[PDB]
Amino acid sequence: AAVTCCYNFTNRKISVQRLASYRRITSSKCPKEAVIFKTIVAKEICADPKQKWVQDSMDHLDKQTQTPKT
Amino acid sequence: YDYGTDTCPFPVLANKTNKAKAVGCHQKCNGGDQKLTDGTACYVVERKVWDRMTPMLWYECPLGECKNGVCEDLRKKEDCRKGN
Repeated sequence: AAVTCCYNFTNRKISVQRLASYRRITSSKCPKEAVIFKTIVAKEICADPKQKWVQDSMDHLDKQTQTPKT
Repeated sequence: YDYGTDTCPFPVLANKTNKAKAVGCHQKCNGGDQKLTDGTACYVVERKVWDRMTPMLWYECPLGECKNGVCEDLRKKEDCRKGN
């Protein structure tokens, strides 16, 4: 399941309305630790774990998964 | 809603060193050609072969070095596996 690496990060914030899910690259076998966002049209975008918007976006996605409303 | 052509995750193979290496040196990314930086370590392995490699099992991979998005053959082989 860990068969890709991020070689660069995006340099712009993704609005959270475009975001569907995320995966973390923590493997020391990759050049750098990364966050991969999957967007609502299934694009996979590498992002810097140290930027606030990346951290805020994971928080927001986790809250949605945890409190769905019927 | 565009994203840079260098922002896609890239297929890799792990080895007995501490760093995995790229499968080839280019791929389609966000409508353009994602070429890895010159000098990046890579394996001369086609994505279509990589797609069907058995995970976990050790293969012998041809080592290479990226130049202008092509993994140039270094005429050397090393242990490689799919799955980090």
